Amino acid sequence: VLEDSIGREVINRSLIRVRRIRIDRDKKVVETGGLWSEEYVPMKTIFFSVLLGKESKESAIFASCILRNLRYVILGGKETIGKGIVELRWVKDVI
RNA sequence: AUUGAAAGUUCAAAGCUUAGAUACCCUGGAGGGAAACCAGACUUAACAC
Repeated sequence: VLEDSIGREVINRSLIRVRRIRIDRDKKVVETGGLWSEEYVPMKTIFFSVLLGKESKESAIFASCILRNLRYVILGGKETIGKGIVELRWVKDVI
C-alpha cells in the first residue's frame, strides 16, 4: 500500500501500452494509417465490485444457482486477441 | 413512488518495411650470452751398496 503520489506513478507504469498495426496481406507492408496504441490492464490485476439485489424471488434463485456456478467470464473488448478473461471471486466463501 | 426504465465502447486490424559492427590501425620501442675459473699436481718402486 503506497502513498498516493508515488502510487499513481507506480500504477500508471504498471499498465501495458501497446502499439498495433494493420499489415497488407499481400506485400507485408503496413497499410496507410494503420497505426494506433491501446492500453491494457495486466494479468493478475484485481478489481473490486459489488452486486446488489432486491428481495424478489427470482433474485434468490439467481444468487443460488446462477452465481455459484460463475467463476470465469469475458469482460471488455478485444476478446479475439485473448483480452478479457476474468475470474470472479465472491467474498462470501474466501475470507 | 427518482427528468425515470432498458443499452457490454463493441467489431475488423501482425510494430511491420528497408538497413553488412563496418571504416582507419606494423606486437612495436628499449635491452652486450655475458660473469667467475692456474692444463695443473707429484715422483715412486726394485735390488746392489
